[PDB]
Amino acid sequence: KVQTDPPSVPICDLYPNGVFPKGQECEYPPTQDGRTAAWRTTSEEKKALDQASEEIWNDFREAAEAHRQVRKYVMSWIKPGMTMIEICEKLEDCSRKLIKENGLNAGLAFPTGCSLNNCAAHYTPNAGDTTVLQYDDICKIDFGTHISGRIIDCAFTVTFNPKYDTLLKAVKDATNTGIKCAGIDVRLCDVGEAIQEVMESYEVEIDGKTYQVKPIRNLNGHSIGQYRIHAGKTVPIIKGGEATRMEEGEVYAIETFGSTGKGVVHDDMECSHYMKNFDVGHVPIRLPRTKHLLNVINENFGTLAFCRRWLDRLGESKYLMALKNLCDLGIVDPYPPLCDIKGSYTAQFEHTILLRPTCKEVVSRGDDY
Ligand SMILES: O=C(O)c1c(NS(=O)(=O)c2ccccc2)ccc2c1CCCC2
Ligand SMILES: [Mn+2]
Ligand SMILES: [Mn+2]
Repeated sequence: KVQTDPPSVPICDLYPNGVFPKGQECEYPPTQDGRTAAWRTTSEEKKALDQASEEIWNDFREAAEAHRQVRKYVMSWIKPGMTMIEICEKLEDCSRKLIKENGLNAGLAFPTGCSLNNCAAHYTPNAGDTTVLQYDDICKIDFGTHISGRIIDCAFTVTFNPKYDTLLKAVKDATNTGIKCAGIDVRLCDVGEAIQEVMESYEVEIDGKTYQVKPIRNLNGHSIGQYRIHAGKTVPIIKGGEATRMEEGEVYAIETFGSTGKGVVHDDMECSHYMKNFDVGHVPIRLPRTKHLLNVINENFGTLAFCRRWLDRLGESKYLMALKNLCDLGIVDPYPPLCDIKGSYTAQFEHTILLRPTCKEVVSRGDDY
């Protein structure tokens, strides 16, 4: 009934009623004709629709409460001096328990991203990484949870030196502006346009030098499908236009990235993230090690992302060759770290939002951000 100091009680065991707490519920922003949505709030049909998908939203909520209670715990102990591995393992151990891990029914949506400084996304330590968090590092903690495939992609930036304060603020504000500007019938390009107006209205000072915060042009937000971290649509982050419009009932990961470098990321360092291609079908394989690894991936991760450590813990050993095979065969896709130029700094803020018929829900919102 009550959560223990160091979190240990599944979110499921904390709410005996089976109903989980909603996120921040906003009213879809108007348009040119000031077209308010004070009607969707209680329209008769839009209310029935929402009630129809009620169990889905509830799943997203059970996953968001896991995320909120885990990141809250991480913010109390993450300190420079700890290795990137100890950090991720302490974060995932807790996350496995609150979400009440259970095969594909409930678990960790993707690996724990702790991309450092100029690296903005997709870096997680591999066995052997001796990297230690430093007082001057700007670490992006990006991890996800899920219940029955309903994914919560939510992230924040951690720092210990205040010289980054105003940078985090630029990006946190850009992220919120994106969340606030999003909604049914809103064109992606417009969301990107705005996120950039705000983002670039900030300018910071770091170690004597001064920069105008830049959105990482080739990074962005995305729509979220069941067991599919990237459903299909994308949220710009800059003057990009895409060619689409957000629709009713969609789930989006709103995230923005700010940088002091070029505002462009590139594949860098060693690969840790991997994910079975959703579109790819059943391919027959006779090669032993490859066949067995693919079985492990289907059994433990489905089309959800994973990392080398997650293979290690399952007892898998010497599997890089088999992994490269699945990658070459196009069955598995590698997701390397995305880093901007050396010396630059980068920050991120992400939230998962539900575009429900009656109102817009920032399901992953919390006391913190
Ligand atoms: O970060 C993600 O949400 C993500 C993704 N989505 S994305 O292509 O929109 C993207 C967004 C931000 C940074 C990099 C990629 C696509 C594939 C993957 C991820 C995270 C885990 C690894 C696989
Ligand atoms: Mn993320
Ligand atoms: Mn994301």
